Amino acid sequence: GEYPTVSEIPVGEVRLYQIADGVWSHIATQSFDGAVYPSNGLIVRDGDELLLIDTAWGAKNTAALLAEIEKQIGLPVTRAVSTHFHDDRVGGVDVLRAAGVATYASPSTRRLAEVEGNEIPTHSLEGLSSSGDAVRFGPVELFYPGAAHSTDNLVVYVPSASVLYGGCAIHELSRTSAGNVADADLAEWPTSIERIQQRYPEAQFVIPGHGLPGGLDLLKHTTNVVKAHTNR
Ligand SMILES: [Cl-]
Ligand SMILES: [Cl-]
Ligand SMILES: [Zn+2]
Ligand SMILES: [Zn+2]
Repeated sequence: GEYPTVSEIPVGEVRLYQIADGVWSHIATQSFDGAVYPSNGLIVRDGDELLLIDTAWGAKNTAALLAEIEKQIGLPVTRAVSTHFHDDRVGGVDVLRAAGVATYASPSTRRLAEVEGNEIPTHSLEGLSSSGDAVRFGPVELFYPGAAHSTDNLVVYVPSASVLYGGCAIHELSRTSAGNVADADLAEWPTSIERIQQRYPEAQFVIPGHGLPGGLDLLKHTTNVVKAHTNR
């Protein structure tokens, strides 16, 4: 199927895209600094339940995400993981919590969300504090590749489907800039990408934080973009 773009997704709405069996992305149109763009998260079937990766940025959008999941899939979301502390990825956690979803993040993410004044996932994910750390979490592996887009950023791999979701640590091909780098670690980002390459060389589908999916070429693209920004 054609991957949904901002022209299929009005502001405040959410669409799902089935990447593979029991794996979807969720896509929401967001507004920022004069522009609009499509933000991805992930949904992974976990027996007869669903694991959500990342909110849809804010209470209203995350409610709309839960509705679209019920419409298109119809299984209960029982757990959610936020991949870093920024408002776009934890904004909407209170809605998930109120709807009975167990919300998770690393202690690193929880700490930085609190400092920032953002919503804070309730449960803490142990075993991810050091670069290269990985932990199993139901139908996914969570991986802390090192600092990149942020110091806490996690990536998520679905072994059954060979899908890698990079959140904002991986850029789509149409991105030329490094994105919001206020909290990034530019010096460590290319090393962190190399850890991802080394761990998941078998990945077939790579989902960037924003925009169009691709393959492992997205990792090299991301390092190219990051180098360009470093050498500005
Ligand atoms: Cl730990
Ligand atoms: Cl588990
Ligand atoms: Zn961010
Ligand atoms: Zn490129």
